[PDB]
Amino acid sequence: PEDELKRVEKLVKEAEALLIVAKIKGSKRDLEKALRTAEEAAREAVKVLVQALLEGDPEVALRAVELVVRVAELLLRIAKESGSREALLRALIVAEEAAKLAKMVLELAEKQGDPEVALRAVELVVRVAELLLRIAKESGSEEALERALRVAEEAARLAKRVLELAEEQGDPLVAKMAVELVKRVAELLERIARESGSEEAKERAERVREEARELQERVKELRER
Amino acid sequence: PEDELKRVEKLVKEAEALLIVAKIKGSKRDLEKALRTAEEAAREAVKVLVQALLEGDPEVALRAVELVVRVAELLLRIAKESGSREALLRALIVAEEAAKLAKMVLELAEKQGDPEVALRAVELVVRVAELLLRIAKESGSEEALERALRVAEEAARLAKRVLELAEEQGDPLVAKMAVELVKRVAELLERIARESGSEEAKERAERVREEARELQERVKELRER
Amino acid sequence: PEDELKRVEKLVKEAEALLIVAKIKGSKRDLEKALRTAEEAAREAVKVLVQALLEGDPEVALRAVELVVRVAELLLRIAKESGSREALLRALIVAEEAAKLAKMVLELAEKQGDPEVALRAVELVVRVAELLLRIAKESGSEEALERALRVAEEAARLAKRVLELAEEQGDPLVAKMAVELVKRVAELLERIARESGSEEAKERAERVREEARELQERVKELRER
Amino acid sequence: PEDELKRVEKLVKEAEALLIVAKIKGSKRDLEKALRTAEEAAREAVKVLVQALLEGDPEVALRAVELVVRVAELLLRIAKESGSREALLRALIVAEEAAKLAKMVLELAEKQGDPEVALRAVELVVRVAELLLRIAKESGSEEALERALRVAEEAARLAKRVLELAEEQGDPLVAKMAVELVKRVAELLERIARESGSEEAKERAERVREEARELQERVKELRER
Amino acid sequence: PEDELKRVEKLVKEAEALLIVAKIKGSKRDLEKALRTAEEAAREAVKVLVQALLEGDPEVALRAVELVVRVAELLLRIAKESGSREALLRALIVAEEAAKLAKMVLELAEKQGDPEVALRAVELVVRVAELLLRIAKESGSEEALERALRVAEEAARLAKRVLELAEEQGDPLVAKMAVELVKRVAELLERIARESGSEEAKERAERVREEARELQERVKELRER
Amino acid sequence: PEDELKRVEKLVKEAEALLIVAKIKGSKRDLEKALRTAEEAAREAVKVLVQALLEGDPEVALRAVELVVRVAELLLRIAKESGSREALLRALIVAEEAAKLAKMVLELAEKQGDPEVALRAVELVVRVAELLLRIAKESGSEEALERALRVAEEAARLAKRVLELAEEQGDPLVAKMAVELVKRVAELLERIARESGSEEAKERAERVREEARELQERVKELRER
Amino acid sequence: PEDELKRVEKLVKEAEALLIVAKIKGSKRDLEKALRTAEEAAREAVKVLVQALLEGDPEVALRAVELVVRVAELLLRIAKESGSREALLRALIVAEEAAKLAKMVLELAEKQGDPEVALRAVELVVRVAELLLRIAKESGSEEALERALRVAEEAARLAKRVLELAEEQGDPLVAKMAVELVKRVAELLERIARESGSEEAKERAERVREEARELQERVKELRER
Amino acid sequence: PEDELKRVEKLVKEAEALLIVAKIKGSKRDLEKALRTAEEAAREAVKVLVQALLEGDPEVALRAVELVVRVAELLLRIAKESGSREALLRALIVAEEAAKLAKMVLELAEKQGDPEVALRAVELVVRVAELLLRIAKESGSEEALERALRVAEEAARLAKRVLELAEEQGDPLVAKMAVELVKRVAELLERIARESGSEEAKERAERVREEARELQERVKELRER
Amino acid sequence: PEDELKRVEKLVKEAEALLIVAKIKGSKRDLEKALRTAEEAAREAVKVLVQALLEGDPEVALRAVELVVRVAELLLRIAKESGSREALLRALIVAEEAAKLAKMVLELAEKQGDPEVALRAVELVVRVAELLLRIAKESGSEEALERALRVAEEAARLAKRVLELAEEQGDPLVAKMAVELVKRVAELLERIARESGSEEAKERAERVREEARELQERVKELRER
Repeated sequence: PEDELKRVEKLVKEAEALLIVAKIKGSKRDLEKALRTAEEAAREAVKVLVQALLEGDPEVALRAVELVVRVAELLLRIAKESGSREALLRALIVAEEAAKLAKMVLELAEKQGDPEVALRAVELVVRVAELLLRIAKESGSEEALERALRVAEEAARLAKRVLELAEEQGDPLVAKMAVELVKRVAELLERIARESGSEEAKERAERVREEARELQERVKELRER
Repeated sequence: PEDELKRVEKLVKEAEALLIVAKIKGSKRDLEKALRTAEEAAREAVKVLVQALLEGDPEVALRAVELVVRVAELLLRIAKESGSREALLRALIVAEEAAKLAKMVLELAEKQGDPEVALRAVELVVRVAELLLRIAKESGSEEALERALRVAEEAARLAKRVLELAEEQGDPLVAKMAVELVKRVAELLERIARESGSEEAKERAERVREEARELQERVKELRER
Repeated sequence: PEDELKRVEKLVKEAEALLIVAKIKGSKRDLEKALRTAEEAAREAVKVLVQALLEGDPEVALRAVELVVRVAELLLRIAKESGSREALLRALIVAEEAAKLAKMVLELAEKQGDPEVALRAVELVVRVAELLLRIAKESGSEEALERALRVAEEAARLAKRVLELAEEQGDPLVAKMAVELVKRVAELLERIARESGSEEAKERAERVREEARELQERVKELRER
Repeated sequence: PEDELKRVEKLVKEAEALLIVAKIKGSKRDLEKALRTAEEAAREAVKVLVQALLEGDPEVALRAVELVVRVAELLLRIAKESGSREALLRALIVAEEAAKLAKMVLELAEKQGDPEVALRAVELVVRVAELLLRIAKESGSEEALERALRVAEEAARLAKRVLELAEEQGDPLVAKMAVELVKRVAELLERIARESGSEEAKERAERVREEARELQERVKELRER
Repeated sequence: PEDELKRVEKLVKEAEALLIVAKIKGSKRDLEKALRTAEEAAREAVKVLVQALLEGDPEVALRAVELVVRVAELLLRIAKESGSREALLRALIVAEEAAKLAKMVLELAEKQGDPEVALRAVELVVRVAELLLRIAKESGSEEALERALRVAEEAARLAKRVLELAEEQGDPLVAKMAVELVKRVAELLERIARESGSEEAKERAERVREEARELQERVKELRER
Repeated sequence: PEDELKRVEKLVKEAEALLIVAKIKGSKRDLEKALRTAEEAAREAVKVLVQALLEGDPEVALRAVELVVRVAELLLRIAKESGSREALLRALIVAEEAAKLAKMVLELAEKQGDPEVALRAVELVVRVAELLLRIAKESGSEEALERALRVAEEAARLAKRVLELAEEQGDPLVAKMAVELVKRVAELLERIARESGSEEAKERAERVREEARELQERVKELRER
Repeated sequence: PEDELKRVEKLVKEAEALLIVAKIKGSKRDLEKALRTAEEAAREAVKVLVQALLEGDPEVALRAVELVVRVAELLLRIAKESGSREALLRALIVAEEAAKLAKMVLELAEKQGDPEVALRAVELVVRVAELLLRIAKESGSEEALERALRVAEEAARLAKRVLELAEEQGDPLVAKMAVELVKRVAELLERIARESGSEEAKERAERVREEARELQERVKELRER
Repeated sequence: PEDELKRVEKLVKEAEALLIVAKIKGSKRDLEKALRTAEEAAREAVKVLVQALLEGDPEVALRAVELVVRVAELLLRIAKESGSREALLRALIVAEEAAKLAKMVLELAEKQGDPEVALRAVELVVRVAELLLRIAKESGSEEALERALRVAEEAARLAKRVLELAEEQGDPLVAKMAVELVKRVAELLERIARESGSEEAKERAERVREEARELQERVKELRER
Repeated sequence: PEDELKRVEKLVKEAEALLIVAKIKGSKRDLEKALRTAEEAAREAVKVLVQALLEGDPEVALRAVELVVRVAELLLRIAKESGSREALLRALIVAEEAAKLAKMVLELAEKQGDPEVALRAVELVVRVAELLLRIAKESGSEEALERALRVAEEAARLAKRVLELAEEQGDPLVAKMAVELVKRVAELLERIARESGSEEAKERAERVREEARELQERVKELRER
């Protein structure tokens, strides 16, 4: 609930402080206390979401996954400072964690039938795929790009899955609000080909642009009553 | 209540700011924060109205739907800026939302018997049908005009329904104040034929001008005691 | 109370402004904001009076009904400008409203026994019957004259009712101050026969001039102790 | 107690509101909610008094019967509005109820020996006999005058009964304060002969004026020590 | 205490208002609300004093009896207006009440030993005996003069009783301040012989002038150490 | 404290006003309100001092006793006007009161060791002994002269007692400032022999002039280090 | 604890009040209530200390014995007023009581090893020996001087005992802070020879001045490491 | 915020005062109070910035770093006075501190995307590199020049980093406004070769003039749409 | 915390007052209340610091030790007045106390790694060694000089210990800011040889000037990367 998230926002908020004083003072006692403090917020947030996925409260769930992403952003701002690989390699866990959790909220909407609550989740997954870029381009790491393609296709499979609800409930507009989402995916996967030059990026990006074109005026077939 | 609406007016008021600074600076970080901030106000307003439709407080309800319309006006001023289709296609949801809600207040007046409170609602629905024009003529979109005809006839069916209360309570003047409303509807539907040239607009506009003439000095039959 | 009326005088005062700028500029955005702003003052004034009819504060009540009449005068100055029938037909509601409310203050004086406070009310009702003339002669409407006769006889029934208090409390002079009021009524109803030529006006005006003559030196019978 | 009466004053206070808005709006949904709301206060007040007649707290009892009379005044202001006979005929029940209850407080004072608390009760009974006049003269009903004579003699029997306490306790002045009460009764019963011309009114009024004269300087016989 | 007396001064202060408006307007609804409002202050004042006689707070007691006398003065200004005998005969109760209470404070000083607080009480009793004159000479009533002699001797018995404390505590001056009080009593009782010509007044006035002379330089016998 | 004394100076200041208007108008309603108003200030001043003797604030105490003396001067200006013995005999109480209180401040200085604050007190006691003369010579009373000798020796015992502090603290000059005080006492007691011719005045005045000579260059024995 | 001492300071503070009003008014009802109220504080203070000697809280103990001494000072200010021997002879009990208790705190410090807390106690015992002088010189009593010598040597035995802790803990300065204490004792015992001329005072004072000289640079032998 | 900076400007403003009076009077008590007072402002300013880097308020951050530089200027004006090395060596800490902090604001702009707010920061870093010259040329110290090269290249790395935002947001002019900044850097590093003759200055200055020439009409490639 | 220090600054601030009035008036009641009041502040300050050494709040600790030094300065200004040895010998305890406490804050910085917070502590210890001079030169005492050498070497051992942190964290400048501190120590110990002529002062001062020279450009070895 609300008061349980305020503890997590506090733990997060108590960690940028330990970071900036560590950027000022150069101390490493504090990063080691910021990192270990951010990991708490990434572990105290799942304790919230897991209570809220049992109840039918997804509006609280999304306000927890939105925190877990702010921890992965945070844990990236540490690795740039320290240059370590034990903090950077923690953010790819919290980032996979917040993608494997956004899917778990989408599942909660399919039974409840809440496309506006299912679509907010897929945006969070795209914040993650757009985050792992910033980890991969900054660090130059390769194990992130392997995941950003994983997480990105893990969303294009869901925009299709969100569209199966709009078409089911006769809400033609969230479909449009989801078809245009796949455009924001296909634009992303192309960015994984431009930087990190290869063929799987261009290929997988090309598989999705057809899965965009698969989501044609098919959607327009519904509002003709 | 009052303090709960001030939070929504705040959220709205905190979004034109993010828009004008985004029109000045050209930033897209802020539209993405304005859009996502306007959607909150469109979701925090229903949380108000839904509390107020349970109570017998329609005077507060209309002060919430009047906010939800100001969000649809807002979300149109973003699409003109960005040129996106995920913001424009959000305003047609908030606009349908504020029509499907104004009807829900009219229902609350039929049991309470408040024609002055039922007639203010139908004006809000006409602000919506007059809004979707500005979306359809500006954008050139077609899925709005399909709705503006839907929402407009969804009001002419209610002006008749408001007249069934005046005639029931012996208030001959709100009937007049509603008969002349259908004239403001029929003038609107004609505008959907002038622009967006077709026959359904002219036809449906012609069905209503007869339903205006159906609402003849029928109303005058009542105040003859 | 006082500070609550200053909000209503403000709302009224903020509406002549929107009118004159609309007469200068010819804009119709402003009438639609003046009308909708005057209606507030006609609805925020009843919220005052209704609080004051519960308390024994009629001196505040009359300072509210005097505002509601200034709104009906206002809403007539709009219809002359726009030529609409949805503003003119709103003033006949506020005008009936301020007559159905002045009676409600007179009732408060009968229990308190305040003929000077009961007689000020009947003057307000005569300002209304004298107002609906200006609506009927200007517009040429007929539904006002049907009401001006209604409101006018709705006062001659009360001047008699005020006289039943003076005669009860041994205040021979307010009776005189009320008997001469019926003369101001009978002069009015004659004016509804001169213009709007008919027999009900002349008839009903003639029924009251006898009800004036019924209120003979009957009043003089009291101060002979 | 105090907080239990504030609920009843609230229920009463929540009913004049429903009445004035019903006099403004002309609605009948609200009278049917005011009447049914006043009856609550007439039933929630006996729940107070009955708790207070068991305890020796008559000062609270009189503050409850004073409410039940304000409900009978209220339920008369509805019948003048609606013109119904199911509200008017409810006020004669609450009015008999508040007379059959004032006697029940007088009984509580005879054992406690509180003439100042016994005399306040008989005033409440005279407010009732003076109320049923306003029901009988306004409505023209006859079943009230049958009760006003019943309730009025039901007080003249008690002023005598109050005098039997003053004479018992050597408080010569409350006797005077009660002997002069019977004068206020005899003046009342005469009023039931003047209006509602008959002989029982004049007769019963004449039986009491002798029972006034029976209460001669008999009272003066006591303070001669 | 202080805030509890401010409620009583308020109730008193809210009653001269109802009186002057009743002298202006001639209304009798207001006297009947002033009288019934003054009686409250005479009953809410004993609720104060009785709380303060239990505690050792006579300085608050005298500030309550001083109010109860201001109510008896008030209830005399009503009888001159109305001419009633149920208000005049209420003031002789509040006046006896404030004499039977001043004695009850004097008793509280004998145990505490406070002659300056015992002597202020006897002055209040003399304000009462000097008040009942104004009731008896104005009205011409006889039942007051029977009490003014009762209350006056009820003080001369106490000035002697106050002197038994000064002589006990070796405070020779309050004795003088009390011996000269009996002179103010004997002057009073003579006034009850001058007006209301009789022998008991002259006799009882003569019994006290010897009880003044009994209180000779007896008092001077003490300060010779 | 300061704001609490301003209430007492106000009460005093509100009493000379009532006196001068009573000397102009000759009214006795006002003396009876001035006397009873001065007694308040003599009773509200002890409430100050008693709060200040508990704290170590003698500078405030002397600013209260200086008020109580101004009330005894005041209450003498009334007795000259009225010629009463109940006001004159009140001033000898306030005058004894302000002597029995100045001693109570001197006691507070002995523990604090403040000879300059102890000597100001003895001056106040001499203002009292010099005041009772003006009461005794004006009135011709004898019970004052019995007190002026009491109060005067009640100071010569204290000038000796003040000298025991100067000699204790090695402040040779306040001793001189106190030895010369006894000269102002011995001059006073002689004045009580010149007027009011007797032997106790001359005797007691002669006992003190030796107690002056006892306070020889004894004081000079100290400053020889 | 703290809130339990505030009750004792209250009881003390409620007793100077009863004293000053008794010095003003001369009443003996109040001394008999002040004395009996001070004895409470002397008995409610031991109830505190005894709870605090069981715990290891001497900082609270000294804040209780400091109260018991303020009661012995108080009970001396009564005997000067009344002149009684049952109040004076109560202060020598509270004064012995606060010496027999200060020793009981010193014992608590020897086990805890707190010389700064042991030395504050011996100061309290010297406040007692310096108090019994003021009882003996004022009253002229002899049974106090027998105790002041008892209590004074009961401290010089403890300053030696405090020095055995400083020497044990290697805190050379509290020893100095205690050696100079014995000088404040020896100066005291000499004062018991100057006044109350005898040989035991001079003798016992001379035994201690050698026990001062016994406490030579013996103390200086320690800080030579 | 604003009121928190006014405390820091006050602390600064309270330190030039202590300096000028120390230059007048020659006192060293005041430098030791000015230095220790300037260090507060350098420590109370980071407490501001650190609160403002958490919020998105860089406009306040730059108004704090601008203070910290005014303290380093101040702490240089002390070392010229005293000639000490503990004040001069404090200014190189506050100067490094205000460079390590300006970078921390630039980081805040990269996420917000505010090139005008990122470029103001790099100017502050150049005020620092231009300050350490005045420390190095005045004092002749070498440990400053080692830092001025550190801080100067720590800016040329950021002007490039600012240009990566302009090129990202399509703001071609702030790039120009940053390319010309590197010219102000390269001119500076040359000044570190002219004075303090060496090769690293000339070398590092030459590495940057090529990094200026690297920032060619590359910038002009963008505004060709 | 802050509000807990304001109580200690109050206790201190309430003691200079008692001193100046004691220098004016010459009273010894007040020194005995100032001394005993300063000792409170020296004992209420450790209660703060001890709470703050448990938390990681050294910024509050230094604001407490800075108070305890202001008490040792205060307790020296008393001994000059009284000439006592029980106040002077209390200041050497508070002065050792504030040195044994500054070390306890330095310990808190070694675990936190805060050289700027560790160096402020050693300055406080040098304020103490510079204070005991003013005690030793003024009084001429020898037991202070034994401590000033103890406290002074107790700092030169810590400046070395502070340098072990700078060298550990790569902060070359606080080392300089600490190396120059030992110069301020060696200058001090020489002052203990100039006055108080001996060889241990010159010797120990000479041991430290070599420990200054031990802290050579050793520090310069670090910033060569």
